[PDB]
Amino acid sequence: MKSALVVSAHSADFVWRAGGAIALHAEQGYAMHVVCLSFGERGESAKLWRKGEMTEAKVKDARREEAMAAAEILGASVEFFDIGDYPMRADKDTLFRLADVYRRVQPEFVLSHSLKDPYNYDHPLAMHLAQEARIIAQAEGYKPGEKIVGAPPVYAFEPHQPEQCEWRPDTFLDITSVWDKKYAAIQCMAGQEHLWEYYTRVALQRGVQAKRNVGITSARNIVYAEGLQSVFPRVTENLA
Amino acid sequence: MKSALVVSAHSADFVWRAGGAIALHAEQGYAMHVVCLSFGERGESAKLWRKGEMTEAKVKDARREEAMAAAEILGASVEFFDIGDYPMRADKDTLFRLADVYRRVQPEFVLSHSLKDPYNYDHPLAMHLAQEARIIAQAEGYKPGEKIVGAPPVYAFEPHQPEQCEWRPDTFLDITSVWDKKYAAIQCMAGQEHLWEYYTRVALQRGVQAKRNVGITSARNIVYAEGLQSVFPRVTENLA
Amino acid sequence: MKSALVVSAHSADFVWRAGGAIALHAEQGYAMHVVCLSFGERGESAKLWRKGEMTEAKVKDARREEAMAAAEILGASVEFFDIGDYPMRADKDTLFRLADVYRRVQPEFVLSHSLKDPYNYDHPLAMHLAQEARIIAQAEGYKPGEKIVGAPPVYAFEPHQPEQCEWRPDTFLDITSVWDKKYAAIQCMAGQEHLWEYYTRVALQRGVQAKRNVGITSARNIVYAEGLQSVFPRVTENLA
Amino acid sequence: MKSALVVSAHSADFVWRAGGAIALHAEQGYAMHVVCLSFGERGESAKLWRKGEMTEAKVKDARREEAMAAAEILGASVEFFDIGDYPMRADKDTLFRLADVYRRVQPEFVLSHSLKDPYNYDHPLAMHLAQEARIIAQAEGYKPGEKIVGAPPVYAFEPHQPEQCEWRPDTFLDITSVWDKKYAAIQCMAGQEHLWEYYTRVALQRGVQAKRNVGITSARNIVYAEGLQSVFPRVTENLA
Amino acid sequence: MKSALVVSAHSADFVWRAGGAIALHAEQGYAMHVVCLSFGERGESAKLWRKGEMTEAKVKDARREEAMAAAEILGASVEFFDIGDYPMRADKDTLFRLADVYRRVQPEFVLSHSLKDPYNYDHPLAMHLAQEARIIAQAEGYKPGEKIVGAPPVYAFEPHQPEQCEWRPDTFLDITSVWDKKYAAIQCMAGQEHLWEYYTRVALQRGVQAKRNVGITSARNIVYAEGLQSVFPRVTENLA
Amino acid sequence: MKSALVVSAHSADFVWRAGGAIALHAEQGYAMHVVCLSFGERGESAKLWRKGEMTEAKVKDARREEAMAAAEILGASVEFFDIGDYPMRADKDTLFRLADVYRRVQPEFVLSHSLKDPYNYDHPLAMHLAQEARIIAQAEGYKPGEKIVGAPPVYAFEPHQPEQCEWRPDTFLDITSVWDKKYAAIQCMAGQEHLWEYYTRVALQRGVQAKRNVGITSARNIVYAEGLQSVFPRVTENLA
Ligand SMILES: [Zn+2]
Ligand SMILES: [Zn+2]
Ligand SMILES: [Zn+2]
Ligand SMILES: [Zn+2]
Ligand SMILES: [Zn+2]
Ligand SMILES: [Zn+2]
Repeated sequence: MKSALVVSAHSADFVWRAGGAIALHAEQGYAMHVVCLSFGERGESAKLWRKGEMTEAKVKDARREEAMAAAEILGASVEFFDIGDYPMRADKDTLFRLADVYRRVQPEFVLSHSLKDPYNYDHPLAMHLAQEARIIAQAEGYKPGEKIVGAPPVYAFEPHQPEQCEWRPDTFLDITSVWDKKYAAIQCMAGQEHLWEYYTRVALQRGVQAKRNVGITSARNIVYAEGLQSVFPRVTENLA
Repeated sequence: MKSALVVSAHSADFVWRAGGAIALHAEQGYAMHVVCLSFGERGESAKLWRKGEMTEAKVKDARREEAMAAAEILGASVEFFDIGDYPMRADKDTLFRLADVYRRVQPEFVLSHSLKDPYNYDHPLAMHLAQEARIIAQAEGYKPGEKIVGAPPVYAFEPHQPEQCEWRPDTFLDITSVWDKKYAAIQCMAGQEHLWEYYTRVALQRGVQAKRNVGITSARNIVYAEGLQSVFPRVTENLA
Repeated sequence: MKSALVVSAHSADFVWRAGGAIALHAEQGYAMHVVCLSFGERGESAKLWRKGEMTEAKVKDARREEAMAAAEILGASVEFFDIGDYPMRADKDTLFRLADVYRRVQPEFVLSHSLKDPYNYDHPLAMHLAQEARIIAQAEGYKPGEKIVGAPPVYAFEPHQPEQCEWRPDTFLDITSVWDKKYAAIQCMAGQEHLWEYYTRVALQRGVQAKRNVGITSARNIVYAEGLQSVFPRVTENLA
Repeated sequence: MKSALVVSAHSADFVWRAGGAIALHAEQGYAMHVVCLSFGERGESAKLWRKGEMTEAKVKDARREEAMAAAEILGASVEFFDIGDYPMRADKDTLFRLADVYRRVQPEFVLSHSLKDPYNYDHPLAMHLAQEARIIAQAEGYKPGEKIVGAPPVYAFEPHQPEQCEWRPDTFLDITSVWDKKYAAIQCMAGQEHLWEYYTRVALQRGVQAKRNVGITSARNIVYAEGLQSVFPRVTENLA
Repeated sequence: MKSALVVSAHSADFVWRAGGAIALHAEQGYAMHVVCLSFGERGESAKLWRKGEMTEAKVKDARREEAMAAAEILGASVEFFDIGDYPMRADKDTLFRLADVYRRVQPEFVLSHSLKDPYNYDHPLAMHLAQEARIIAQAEGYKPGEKIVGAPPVYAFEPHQPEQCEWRPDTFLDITSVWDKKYAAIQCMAGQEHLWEYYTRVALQRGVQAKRNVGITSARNIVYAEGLQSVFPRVTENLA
Repeated sequence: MKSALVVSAHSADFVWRAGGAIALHAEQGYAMHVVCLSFGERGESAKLWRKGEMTEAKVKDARREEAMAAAEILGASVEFFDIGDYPMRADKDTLFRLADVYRRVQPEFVLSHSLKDPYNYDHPLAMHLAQEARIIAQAEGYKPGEKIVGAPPVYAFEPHQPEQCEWRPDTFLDITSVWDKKYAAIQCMAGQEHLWEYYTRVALQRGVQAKRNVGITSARNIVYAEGLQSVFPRVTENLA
């Protein structure tokens, strides 16, 4: 089956930043798989920590259930490496774990975080894991005999503060046809209504910009979009 | 009819740098049109100037005939603004001339030079003309009532010294199926065999790199490629 | 009196991009002055051109009245160089005209466009005029005997597509206290409701980002902000 | 009390690069705290190693006494993590140590090294520690119940070879009023007279440049300055 | 004796990327030394892994023999750290191992990989090791009493995809006089004829570009060149 | 004879920024030629404008005499295009004038201003003239029959605020042996003692940095240096 991979540093990230891309490609017949490296239990769970008698285990449970609910709505499978956030740290074993996901999923493309992020050190680490694991999975000397990975395009989805991250979308994905799914997944992020609104505005802004880049008087109905920054040059037979 | 536009600073440039793209899209049913802003009569015609009793008029004639022969082979139409090279200079009238080409051709995409070039000031000027004329042609206040231009992608094709020009190909066009046409067009560039060889090596190098970026063990037969740098973000519904 | 200057390529630009900054500093006792180099009569007036029997003179009249109405609401004075858009072109005389505005206004700071803009060549030209005129006005050899200009900070306000323009806000101006004025000025931009909504979303997005950069749990009520990119290093006695 | 933090890779760095900023803010009522991650015992102590029978313990003692003397003169407190230089290496525990300093000091701003430095790998590591520890200290899941850190601005002070480090000062701090203190602290750096002279020239050069950026004919008496590069966008209500 | 150092991530890299530089300086009386950090046994040995009953030990043996044969042809000595590729990882001990090579060889210059490489994470690690070990070897506190290293220039030799690596050659080394040696060394890379051809084309392309940068009508016979990117500013008494 | 060229936007610039390079190469047997495009009569002559009854003609006379005196001391010839400063503007004729200087001088290298300068628009214009005129002079179609120019290296000498200009010295010229000449030339810049001191400090700072880049314990006596940024890749047979 056609497949693709999302590598999310914290469990909520794939929902804010990749929900549209996931739902859209699922409807195109893709087996979308999400790896959440951590749950954002320490640094992306303020509401929970403000309740009494909170624990990391309790936070992880709440985050896990939200992610599974969102994944179901979007049409993706999801797994949890649970390696911890703030700080997130990985070793060779994390890397090989992720390379094995690549070997199993054989994704056509990969979505992860920007390589710079002055607001969150965990985010670029996730993308570095995603990229290096991809290359390990290409090596005929890694678990010899296994089917190797090819060269799936890798993209950074939109960070919270794109210019501060030196991130530029060179690719707009029109997610207008699946906005309802992305927003329903967004609503699984309990207690984070301000972010619901923020990422709604993001999709609308990128929607207008995407429309501008196909011609402002075009009849195409581009209302919601996700911006992506490509890691690799694309290969094509047509320049339109 | 489907159409596209190449803006060449000097008459030979579209052959070295865009021959593949022209021949490839022509076979896809595109009316490919080339504008040569000048003939490279002063700065790209050393062999001719080394003959006796040479004149700019004589050089232009030789360059014009070569370009027309190459265009015929590639399957493009070509016109000559004849505004002079070394130095190439343009005014509002040049700009409007080019905007009118846009309005007539209604291209789906545009190819021109890199925006930096420490070896040739004429080259970025050509691309600035191409880009600004494109925007003029978008304006409903420019020749009101005429059909406006949309937002065709613009690409810089490969300069002679790409790294010195700070140029990076983010797009590889597989021109393997039309290499014979590009090379036959190249052979119209009389007396420039060293450049024939140089741009053959360029296509082979980009071919290997393009192949690497689809997976080195892929069965795709990518032997010759042209590298392009995109000016604008592309809009799509699929990330593969 | 304390004063400051906005240099707008087209008459509507200072409203979308600087309305907050204008209204905010006016309330601080600044004589805010706006120069509109053109009216955007050819490239920023599509609605008007779609009416019958439209002329540039008629478009300019409509644009002029809108700008004057917006300026009144924001608390700024405004003048119109009327040098034409799409393409906007300037000569030494335009430059000296603007240098004379500097000499008269003696602004404490200047707002204008980003220095790159792949969607609009007029915009960077406006900022280059603003910057060079500022330097001319510094010269004791320019109209000797006149009081020279000092070194007012210069900022680029937010372009429509900030990342494509390689623009990063290094400064957020909290305009929460004057949002009603900016929005009322925005409503003077007749027939452009989609842009009303776009720049409302911009202010809300920058508002959230500005809040993030003072501490997400801070009691400061930062709801609407404008992002600016500084041209020059600032000089201070305190780093908080 | 108002407070601020300096993170110095080696014990002498805060004296050369931040002495002015420390003395200046101390006089403004700031409790200035300095963390020296190491003493520069192996790579910034050549004079000592040229004496006979030298040891790292002896070097550290000499460096510690100098730093304490300088801190006293500048009006700062100082602590020593003693994690070793050339190479400096940190782990999660170093990170948490520093996050605890943040939680205790609650600094209004942070000064540390440039993020690139081809002459000293320890320097960017110090700044990465400073930045990541700051973010850990923001997390309500890190030592839950403790008062979290907000968003204090972070600045890179001037490296020895600023252009090679790709460092640009976007902020000049006028330290004219405390130059005598900075220079007295500098003189605690025993045997390093060439560096005394170098960083005197640095302050004078930045002084002239800062003066240029407030207007060369301004009456402001800016003689000595420190240049800083900001990590985050600042938030303000005034653009002068 | 005059000496210089090449730090190669995988055993084959110094042959493709530095063979010319090695052979050329050897003929100038340099003791050229190569450190191969790994053999590229897992990620640069596909042909071998496609044979039956292959092992990492067997791959390393084959790679070692090739490297020794190439080194002999080029006129260099070579040693093998054998720390493993895909992923290559280093610790303080690797670093000190390399610093000791510096102390022993006292190289006049160093060649290693580009600092970015989206196709191979091992490559920048090698260059970071090379650079940091160089600085450790400068420290009078590292193995006190030993002769320290000065400031040998460091260069990144050409990566497979230079623009994707953001690599620009600021230095061309004319290797025309030793091309036969480089190519004979290249032929030791058994079964990799496509790469023989690729790096032949690279040398020819850089040859043409180097010739262009000394004057296209110069009598200098520059046919084969290697491109290098310098890490540090060079110091000279002549600007020709 | 060996020769080289300096293109100075204003008459004083070659003294502050290139005096060392001029004196040093003159002693190596170079015929050093300086073109001053203007006298800096309007924007670099404040002291004169503060006297009574000043005129541009009077300022130009004073500037001309200073430049001629400095040139004599440094060992260069100098000519004055007198095209005006603040604003400096050039046309095709200026360009051809400069190309003719190239054809006559046949320089081995060229020194001019940085390509960015937010403090002075005239400076980059001078460098653009220098670069484009160089290329015109290469063209066998420009004044056919004349001896063409080859590919002399072009360098930007140090601007007043290097980091704000995004300028990095990749080349340090040791001018220790001619500092007395540069300083004597500097003293011809009547009434500008603050700049005498500034550019003395610049040379001392670059001197220390150049020394650092040959090894801090080297016996080389590098006290005064000029920093240069190269436009083109250099071609060499040795990497030390
Ligand atoms: Zn996250
Ligand atoms: Zn050309
Ligand atoms: Zn506009
Ligand atoms: Zn240090
Ligand atoms: Zn390798
Ligand atoms: Zn000047």
